[PDB]
Amino acid sequence: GAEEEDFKTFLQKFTSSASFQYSRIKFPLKSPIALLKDDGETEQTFPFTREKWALLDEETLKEGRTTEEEGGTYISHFTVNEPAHKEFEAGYDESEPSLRVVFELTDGKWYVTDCYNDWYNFDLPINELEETIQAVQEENKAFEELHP
Repeated sequence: GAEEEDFKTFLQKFTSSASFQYSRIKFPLKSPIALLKDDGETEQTFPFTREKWALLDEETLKEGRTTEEEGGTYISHFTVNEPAHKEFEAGYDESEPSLRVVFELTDGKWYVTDCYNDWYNFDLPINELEETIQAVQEENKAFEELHP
C-alpha cells in the first residue's frame, strides 16, 4: 500500500553506484560548511552544493566498530531507530562524531537531507578551501569511474 525502500537495501546501492548516490542527495544541504577566517574565533558559512561532495564507501556506511593501532574504538552506525527518520553518525568513543548523514523517507524513496564530513572540518582556513574542493574531486573520479 506503501512498500518503501529498505534502510539496508537502499544503502547497498548507495555504497555501490556513484550517480545514484548523487541522485539521492538534496541540493543545497541544511548544513552549510562553516570554517575560520584565519583570525581564530571567527564565524563564516559556505554553500554546500554537489561540486564539493565526497563520495562514501561501505566501510564508511556500516553499523559496527573498528580499531586503529594508534587511535581507539572508531564507531559507525545509525543512532536513531525510526521507520522513516533515521540518521547516521561515525566518530570515536568518548568523543564527538565527524561524519553525520541525515536520511529521510518520503514517497517510499530515501533522500539524504544533511551532511558533515572532515574534508571541510574546522582546521581548514577559507583561503585554502577551493583547493580542498578540487582534491576531493580527484578521489571522487577514482571512485565513480569504478562504482557504476
